[PDB]
Amino acid sequence: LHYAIKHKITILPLRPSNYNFKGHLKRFGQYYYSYGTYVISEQRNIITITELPLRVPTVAYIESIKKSSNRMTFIEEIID
DNA sequence: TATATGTATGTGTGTATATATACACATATATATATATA
Repeated sequence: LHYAIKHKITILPLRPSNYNFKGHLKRFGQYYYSYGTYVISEQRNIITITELPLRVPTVAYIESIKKSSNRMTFIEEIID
């Protein structure tokens, strides 16, 4: 590690924090991406969202999913 | 046609009760707006 401090190279990994977050994290190139969690059902055509990505408020997400007219053409009602 | 005469509003003081709003700054994302293509 002292050698790596002299030459500025990385040995031990330094990952993002996943504490108090139930979704999953992926590295695609030079960035990290954080994913939510849904639960598909065709018996009652209802998707049950169970988690949002990191630092996403809930009512701002719901109003953003309500304003977009291309997405509103497939939903009847959106309930919290 | 002037007069009263009983109506109705209306700020104002101290000590309380509960809220509201404009602006700067960076950067990533967004949802609709737009040419001209035709």
